[PDB]
Amino acid sequence: DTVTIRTRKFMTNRLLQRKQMVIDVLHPGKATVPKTEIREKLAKMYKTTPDVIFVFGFRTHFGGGKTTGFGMIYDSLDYAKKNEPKHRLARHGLYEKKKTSRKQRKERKNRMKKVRGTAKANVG
Amino acid sequence: PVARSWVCRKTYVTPRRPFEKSRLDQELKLIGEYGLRNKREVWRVKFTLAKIRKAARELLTLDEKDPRRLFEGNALLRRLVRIGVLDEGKMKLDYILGLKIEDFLERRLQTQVFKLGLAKSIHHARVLIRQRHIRVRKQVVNIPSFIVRLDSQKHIDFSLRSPYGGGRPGRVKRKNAKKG
Amino acid sequence: ARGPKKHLKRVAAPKHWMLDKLTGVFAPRPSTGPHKLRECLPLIIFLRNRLKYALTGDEVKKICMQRFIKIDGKVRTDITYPAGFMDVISIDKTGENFRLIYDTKGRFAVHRITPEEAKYKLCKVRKIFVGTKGIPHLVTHDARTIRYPDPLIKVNDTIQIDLETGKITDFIKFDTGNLCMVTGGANLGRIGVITNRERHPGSFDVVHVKDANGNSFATRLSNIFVIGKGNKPWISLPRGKGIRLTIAEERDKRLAAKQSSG
RNA sequence: UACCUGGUUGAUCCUGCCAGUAGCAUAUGCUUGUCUCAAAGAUUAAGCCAUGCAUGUCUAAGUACGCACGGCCGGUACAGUGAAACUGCGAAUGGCUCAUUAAAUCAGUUAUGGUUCCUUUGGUCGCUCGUACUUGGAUAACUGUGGUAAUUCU
RNA sequence: UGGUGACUCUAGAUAACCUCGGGCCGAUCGCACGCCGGCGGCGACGACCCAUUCGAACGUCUGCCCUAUCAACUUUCGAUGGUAGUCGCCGUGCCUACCAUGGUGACCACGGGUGACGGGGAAUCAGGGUUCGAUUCCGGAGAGGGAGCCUGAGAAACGGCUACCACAUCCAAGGAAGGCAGCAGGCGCGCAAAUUACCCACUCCCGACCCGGGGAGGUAGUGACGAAAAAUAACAAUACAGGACUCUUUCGAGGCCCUGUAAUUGGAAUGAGUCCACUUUAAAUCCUUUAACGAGGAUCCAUUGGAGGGCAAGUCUGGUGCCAGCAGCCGCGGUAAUUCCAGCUCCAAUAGCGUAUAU
RNA sequence: CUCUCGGCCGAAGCGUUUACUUUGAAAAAA
Repeated sequence: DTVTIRTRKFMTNRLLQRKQMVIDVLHPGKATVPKTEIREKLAKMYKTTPDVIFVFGFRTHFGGGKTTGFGMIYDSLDYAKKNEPKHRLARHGLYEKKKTSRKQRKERKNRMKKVRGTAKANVG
Repeated sequence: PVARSWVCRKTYVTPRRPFEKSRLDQELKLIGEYGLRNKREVWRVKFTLAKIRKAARELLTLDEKDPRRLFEGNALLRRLVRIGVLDEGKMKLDYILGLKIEDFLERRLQTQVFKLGLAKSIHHARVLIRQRHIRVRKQVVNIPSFIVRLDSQKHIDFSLRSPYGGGRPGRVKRKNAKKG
Repeated sequence: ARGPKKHLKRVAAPKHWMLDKLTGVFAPRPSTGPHKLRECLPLIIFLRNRLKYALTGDEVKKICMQRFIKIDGKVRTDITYPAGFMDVISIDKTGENFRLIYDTKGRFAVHRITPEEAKYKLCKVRKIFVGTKGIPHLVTHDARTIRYPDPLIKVNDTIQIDLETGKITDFIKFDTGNLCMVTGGANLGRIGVITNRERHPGSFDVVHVKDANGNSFATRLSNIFVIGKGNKPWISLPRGKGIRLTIAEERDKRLAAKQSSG
């Protein structure tokens, strides 16, 4: 394996029930490493499953030697679902956001503003 | 209101007299000797040296035991020594006024790449740096105007991924080898 | 403007928060509370910018709403709650106590204290007055009101408050020769022994203070916070003991530390 | 970089201005490969505006007999989720613009011992010598009847 | 009782008042469960009052552009002060009634003008200055123009109301409804300025609130305002030229150096571009990172101004002939025009350069 | 001198005043 994972900064955040760290990925001849295999490498590195690992913000340095990102390893998947941002859970398939747009919601709200009572639910 | 910063600064100054034969000749000599793209590179290095001289002059008007003179002169001299423009022996603010533009021009990455034998000419040095063939320590540097520090001078190598420094022949060589 | 303001621009925020300029347009406007807006550190800045326990304001809220953060012995869920000088921040989940104490640069240091020290705090009494049929009352810089204080306690003294019960357990008078910190002005965060108090009736009294290294400065009386009787503090001090090195000595110390490594 | 040059005369030395010279800021013209920042209906018209959006809000903890979903068929009032509506809070912040405005605004400096202050925080809250194991009437939501061409009308 | 430099302060005592438009002294909600009818733990919410915080308001001292073709102004239409009150949150001609006759001014009052919001600041600048500051931070003001209010702690609020003035929408003609100097967008104006886009992920704000909302804000789109970095080639051989104490002249000591019309010859090297997978990010884009293709007129083509002087660069060729034009200024043009119109060449800056205007 | 002098410590004074000069406070950020 020619791709290396190191964790410079690291702290056990007991307040948010996780460990948080900065991840260096050495990949001299490859593209920026996909988040999933960084997650499995971190899972081997910290003896846990890759479903409680959330990596993000990976920037590859000019030249191509290495990529630096941030990573969280939660105590359980339940703490991960409780504390993680909804988009980072959606990247794992654990969350789905509203399929409506801001425009549709705003105009529906302003339309409901024109009716009084139970008829508000009978709008749109 | 925006979360943006508008701190920006012009890095050169245009000469007062546009068509002056002596200045045109001096600038063209610098351009040709150091492989510069245009007159703005000369004017940029001139502006850098001018600001350094202005700071040194303003420090030389303070008392020799002035805390600010001591602190900021020491910092300025340390900065000039760090990039090799000043020698460690001349750690006085009076020696700043004796510095030339060529002193700063030697410390460009292009000049050092040419002078360390990595390139056949200063123009070859510039095109080598612009084509991601050169690295300082482990960082592939791509900017010809990169001012080499004193302790970065011995770490200018030929890039571990360039065809000249570690393999993977280039587009042309691979295509020609495929052809025959 | 009509009525009160509710926002704080990031660049109009106090500089000792050490907020950068590109994160956003706004700074967390401190809530009203014990300490003034410019003399406080909001809980979000402490838990996110200083301790790095959170990356965003959402995570600061997530921490605070689990009731993990105590300020002066009480759980606070307001992430912009104004925590100020001498305030004790307890995080029992991680088992760490801090006391908000100024640096020699005028910034609130991350100063960790023992759980025994986290039981009390020093408070500079702001005023003494009689009310409620002869009952004496005392008001501190922390804005806590204490009934029946010791008759010897006067304005500008320092009392020790047991956070569990919130009553005075000891006090230092404002006397020449007592250790004090500076809580405002150019000398903010400096610790030294009070040398003399020049009184200006109808104006601001000036207090002269001498460092432990022999450096003498002066502040207004409103900026003086008596710390200990004599030259012995009643609280733990940060790594810098209130001695403000000049920039030359800071440079020398940094260079010596750097050259000792490698 | 503490800098000048051309032009009055047949020629000269001046006064002296015109012109040149460099930046800066708007507009405009020609041209424009890469990449990072980044201003942008101020100037004339604080002129006029189609349309859409820009301020809403619920916790274990004010009021749930909307079957709208939903159970454990009961001296079991109220399981729970919960539209609506009442109540509370916000809407006086933010954003925009520079018309007004010449000790006015504003800046530094002081004062409020001449005032008000939601909220936050701390204190006070059996300190009053004179159906309570909980008092009264309404009104929303909801049901039902309607008016006007027309409204977030009622 | 305590405090202040200073109270007609704070606290105390007495005699009473104690507002129907009447003030405090809890008829509230959740969780956990208990204890030989009683006693309870942890909270949520609410109400005086006093501090505190956030302020607001009103005063102090000093500081503001041009103007004398503005030299006197104000004076119970309160002007300056006094006394008493009214009103106001409070000090006060804030207003009222009596009383006095004051108050400001060449140290520039008063009046007028301002293509005048003030400041932090910006441009330029040897020293000194000059000009600018509508503009993201602070303070003020306004919401078409005035005026008046309701609610509220806080508004004389305008994404609140009431009226008038101007403009204007629907109408079944009876009535009803308006306020983009918010974000986009349109018209108009002009020399002069962008999308009717995406999102609350960030920064923060608001709410009963860990959960909702935010055209604040963030993200993209347009963008040569402006600023930073930085390609448009590099190298070698060949023929040629030049020097190199080359012999006090002709390739018999002239290739361990250097230059160029070289549409000469060669290989190398590349990213502009296209495209793939990551990465980025709410989601994307961009940058970075792989990979694939991608350069020899490397036609993958650099322009904008100029060539008399000032002022860098041709009295070269053709045309025109005081015409057309150039020319900031001096001047050029009337048949050899170094100045016009063109070709060639050159040179100034260069992804930028010219012009107008203000400074 | 210091109308408090006590067997090294403090109630020890803009001592007509101002301008000036040198301090020291206090004075947003950008």
